[PDB]
Amino acid sequence: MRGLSRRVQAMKPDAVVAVNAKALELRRQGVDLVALTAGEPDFDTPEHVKEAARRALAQGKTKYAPPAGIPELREALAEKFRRENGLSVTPEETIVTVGGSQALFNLFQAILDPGDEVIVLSPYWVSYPEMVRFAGGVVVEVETLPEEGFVPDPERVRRAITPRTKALVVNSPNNPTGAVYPKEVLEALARLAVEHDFYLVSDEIYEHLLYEGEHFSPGRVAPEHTLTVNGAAKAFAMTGWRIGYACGPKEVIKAMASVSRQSTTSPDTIAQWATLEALTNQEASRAFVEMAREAYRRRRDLLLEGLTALGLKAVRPSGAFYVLMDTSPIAPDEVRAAERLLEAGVAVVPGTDFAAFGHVRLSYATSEENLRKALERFARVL
Amino acid sequence: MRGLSRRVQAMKPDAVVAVNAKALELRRQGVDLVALTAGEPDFDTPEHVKEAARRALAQGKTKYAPPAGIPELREALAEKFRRENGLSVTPEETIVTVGGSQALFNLFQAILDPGDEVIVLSPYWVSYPEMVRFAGGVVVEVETLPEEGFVPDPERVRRAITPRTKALVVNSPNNPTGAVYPKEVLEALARLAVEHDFYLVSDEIYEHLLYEGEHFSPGRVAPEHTLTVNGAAKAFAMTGWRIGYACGPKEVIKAMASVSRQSTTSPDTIAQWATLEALTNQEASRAFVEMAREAYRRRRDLLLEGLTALGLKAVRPSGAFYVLMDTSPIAPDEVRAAERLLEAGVAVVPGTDFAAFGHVRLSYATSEENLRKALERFARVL
Ligand SMILES: Cc1ncc(COP(=O)(O)O)c(CN[C@@H](Cc2c[nH]c3ccccc23)C(=O)O)c1O
Ligand SMILES: Cc1ncc(COP(=O)(O)O)c(CN[C@@H](Cc2c[nH]c3ccccc23)C(=O)O)c1O
Repeated sequence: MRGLSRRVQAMKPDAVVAVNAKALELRRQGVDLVALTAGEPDFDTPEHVKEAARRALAQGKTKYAPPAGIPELREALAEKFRRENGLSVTPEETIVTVGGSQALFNLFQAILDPGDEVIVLSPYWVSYPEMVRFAGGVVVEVETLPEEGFVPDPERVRRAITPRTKALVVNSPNNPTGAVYPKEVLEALARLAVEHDFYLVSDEIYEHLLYEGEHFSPGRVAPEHTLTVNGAAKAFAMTGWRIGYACGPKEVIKAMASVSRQSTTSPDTIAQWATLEALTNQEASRAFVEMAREAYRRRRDLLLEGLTALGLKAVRPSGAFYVLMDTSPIAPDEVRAAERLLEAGVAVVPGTDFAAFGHVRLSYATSEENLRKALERFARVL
Repeated sequence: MRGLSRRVQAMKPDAVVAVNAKALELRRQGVDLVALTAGEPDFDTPEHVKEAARRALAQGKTKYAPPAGIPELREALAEKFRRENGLSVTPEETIVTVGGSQALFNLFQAILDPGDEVIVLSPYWVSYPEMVRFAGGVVVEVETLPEEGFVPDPERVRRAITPRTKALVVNSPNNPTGAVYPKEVLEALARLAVEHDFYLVSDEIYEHLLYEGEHFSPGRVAPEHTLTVNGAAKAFAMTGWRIGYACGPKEVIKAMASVSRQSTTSPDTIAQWATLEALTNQEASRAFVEMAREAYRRRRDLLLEGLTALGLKAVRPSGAFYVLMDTSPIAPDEVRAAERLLEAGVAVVPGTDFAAFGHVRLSYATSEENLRKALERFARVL
């Protein structure tokens, strides 16, 4: 006959793509609002990366690359993972995907079989459930109270494990909470993964925007269970470039590569080479990051002081560039609250799809002047 | 527990990807062969496309693009479809995927539900079945005789339709045969699609590398059923860039866009703006194609002459850059035949996965002095 699939019909739109369009036609019509929806860093990607891309175009590095990505990058990848993380992977247990998304997607398609349960920790990033389910998974979620600073309690994460449980998904530095879990909790969870025998999917990516704490990887602890997902996007201001990467069990990272070969065929060649440089040129990249962090950090202190001065309540993030604000007095729920704020010319993303009810996700990853302006517009609404 | 899925385990490796690696350690050890495994044009991509890319880097066009691709490209896309094809789509009924592969993938994930049958005509391009099945489809295949020069006979394609039947997939100018189906057969096939009610998936792509015939699109005929898939790769020597596109029913084109948002998030920004230029700068592109065409046409004739002279049998392609050679006198089957040829230092791809048994796929998309040598090496094998 004709008609769409159950899976596609069944899937929810987007918390953030929504607020974006509904800016532009408010913003497209005179009304200038301030937009704190941001997932991307205001900074432009580094000149040596841009450079390297140019070098590739020139050399004619424009043909089909391997499904798992170019050797040079995989090789350089297995190295960042050791140097920076203590993971001890070889280039065969490394893969470069079309962004950290394609990694998370191709992962769940390789493990997840229908009815398999994936434990997920709320407040959580919008897409985990969508993609768990798209594969035929079953989201089994565990809350993380704000009083206990949004860091998982091992004991209860334990009492969510069932014989159908196939994966646990931990993300530190946290989006949308900004929390950064201590070593011995990643230690703890990594252990339940080994104990009950199921993968542990760690979405590291925000590792470098770390203001206060120490970033621990569980793949140091449970290497034959852990799947460590990272990407170029957030650290190197390379979101539009579309490059992410991962490492773990040789076998699953080839199930992944074969989905990749039939879905995208292989990431855009130019960008691979461009990434190779951000990775191999320590000294240059070491500085961009260094500049970006302290940068976001001052905005992080700006938002929070003005926010707290205003009366609004929020959890001081230690990493990433998000802040879940308590819309409690600005409205009675997080949706009418959201509109009230769009009315004060400031686009926020409702905590609804993150299971962060009665909260809205602020983003200081934009300008110093938008946090000053957005904080002024909040001020009047109150 | 732990282990891979029944979908990933179940998939077969790659016919072409195999021959490639197995060159390189034969190649990568003294032995130079002649590799007619080629899917890519030996020409490098046009300089105005390269420059447009540079122009984007410069302009800092490096942030997240929308899931369906940038507006400018969508609008420019909808035009190429009208102008060059007669399909009257609006940019909303247009989408830019991460290659023609991702389009074909995201498509079947949007229509195809488990047990749904997809008619596919053999000889056929390796990946169609692979990805019909990955989604939960059921390949139902129809043979096309070489005596009838590999063009489908609508009547028998008719008697393969069952109430399970959800899509038909035609690709002219054909994948490994090189055939280009007549106006009234695409007309015929497009008709059944409407009559019996089921989508028609047209994999046009090779439209521009046509030597003798006229490229007809069925979306002219059955616009509410057809899903027209094309891409930058083959025409503009842009394989490595990773960019493809499609058009059709506004509904399945955003079911598609919705998968895209969670699989790739969106194609590589730089390559979008690079493509926009190839699409809008007519005069420049109009010439590269013109050059490439006649180029491939001559190699197409060199190969055919020398092959015909040598005694070997083959079907005179009218489009694309493949030729399905009859390994009949080179060995008793198409796989031992394949090896006897790697012996004479010439890598071919066995017709086995294309359901082109007793045939082997040569590809004149390489040099005029590779056809010369490869033809020489065939000669010696006798
Ligand atoms: C925790 C997390 N994991 C992965 C990704 C995607 O990484 P990839 O390497 O695939 O690109 C993210 C990404 N992004 C944002 C999205 C977002 C928020 N506001 C936006 C405005 C415009 C465009 C995109 C926006 C997010 O965190 O919501 C994250 O965070
Ligand atoms: C008929 C047809 N449709 C789609 C594609 C894929 O196009 P996309 O825009 O996704 O890149 C193919 C093209 N080419 C090849 C497959 C092939 C050979 N060697 C390759 C290396 C890398 C990627 C793809 C390769 C083929 O016929 O062998 C086809 O043909």
